[PDB]
Amino acid sequence: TGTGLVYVDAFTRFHCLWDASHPECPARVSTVMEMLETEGLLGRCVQVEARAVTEDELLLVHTKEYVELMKSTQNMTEEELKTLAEKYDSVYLHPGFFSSACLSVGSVLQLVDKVMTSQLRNGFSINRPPGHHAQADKMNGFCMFNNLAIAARYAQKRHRVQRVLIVDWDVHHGQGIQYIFEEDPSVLYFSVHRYEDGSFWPHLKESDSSSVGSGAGQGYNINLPWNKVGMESGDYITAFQQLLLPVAYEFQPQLVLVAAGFDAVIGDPLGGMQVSPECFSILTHMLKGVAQGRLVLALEGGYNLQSTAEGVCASMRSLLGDPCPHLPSSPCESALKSISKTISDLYPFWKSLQT
Ligand SMILES: O=C(CCCCCCC(=O)Nc1ccc(I)cc1)NO
Ligand SMILES: [K+]
Ligand SMILES: [K+]
Ligand SMILES: [Zn+2]
Repeated sequence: TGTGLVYVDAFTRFHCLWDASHPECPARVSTVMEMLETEGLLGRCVQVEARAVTEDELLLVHTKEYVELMKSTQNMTEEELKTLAEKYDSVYLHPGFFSSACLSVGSVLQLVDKVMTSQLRNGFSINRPPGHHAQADKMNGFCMFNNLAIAARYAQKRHRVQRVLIVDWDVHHGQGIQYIFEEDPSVLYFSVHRYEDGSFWPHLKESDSSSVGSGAGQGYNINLPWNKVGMESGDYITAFQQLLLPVAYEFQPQLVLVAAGFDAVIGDPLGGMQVSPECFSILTHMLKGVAQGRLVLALEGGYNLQSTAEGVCASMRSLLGDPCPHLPSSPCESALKSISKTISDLYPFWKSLQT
């Protein structure tokens, strides 16, 4: 039918209590919604209710120990929240975090429901907190629960999906998603990210392309690390055309989930990349060719309010069926070196890569 959109004001109901300038702030999602409206895109979407994730849903990924400690966050004093946050890497807490995080997960599951039952063609959750760093028993990197990792397993259980592709074009490596599915050949994880031999957060050798998955998961984890700043649309277009999409068509997923971060867009104060927002119209378009176009995007990172709004808008135009834009740009030496090396590491597992 149409394109679903989930957003709730509860997504604005948590923020960093000890820094008023923390980049992961409520104005991220309200600026996206403002631009979607002024551009006429919001009204062309099917509005979809959010819902709170269930514990059984959360237990698809997270431990009962971690869920309960999380649920306890809504009744801790500030000091007890600040003290638990410091036990994690790059994470703040707030009395409303757990509630908004449950709705952040559920927003994705609502879209998976409507897309998997052909009620909608695709959808986009304008959610925070983000998720792709959250791990089975740990907060990490502004994330409490791993939205897409839960959605992937949820789709497999509730909708009898065999194979899920997760595409993570946020500028950071989604190491949480990697770890959850590291041994799992039914969930193919692809991440393109700033890396710089480990100097860029999260500073993990596991973010390099030599991490291809383990055991039965070998070949089903694909990292494309950038080792020079300033990458552009041509770097991402090349990556998608000759690496991800060949592997995707060969994998034949039944659902595609996008960790839709926009911190690689030019102007982001964190990602140090130069991607134009319209590039994501082209990347989104390519993904619509797989899995009968059953495609759900969920907001991850992106910290320039205007650049992230424009990146969401370009993605949305493609979800809605608008013509592909003209791009004023046209890969660098560092980017091609990265793509060759990732292809080399994944060569033995994918015929579509073999030339
Ligand atoms: O986008 C993301 C999550 C990004 C996590 C990055 C952690 C390091 C960092 O930049 N921390 C920071 C702390 C305070 C201020 I003020 C500005 C920045 N995942 O995709
Ligand atoms: K990524
Ligand atoms: K995997
Ligand atoms: Zn990010």
